[PDB]
Amino acid sequence: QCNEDNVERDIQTEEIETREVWTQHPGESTVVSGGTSDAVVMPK
Amino acid sequence: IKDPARDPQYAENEVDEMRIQKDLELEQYKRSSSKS
Repeated sequence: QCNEDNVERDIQTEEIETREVWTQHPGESTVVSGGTSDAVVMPK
Repeated sequence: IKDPARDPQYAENEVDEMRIQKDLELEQYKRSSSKS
């Protein structure tokens, strides 16, 4: 048999991880956020 | 005897700040909601 072997292969690329993000130039202190300890006040 | 009154003592800014600190720290420790 001339075709002594016929090696099959499967190939799969990986996926790309993406996220949705907000931004806005005019606004509040927290510009954008992804779609109660309050220890933040204590230092002042 | 613990004398929490602290009567034979005086200060104006030290005691005012201490009162402020007491309240702010006590509330902060409650908010931590520790399960301990």
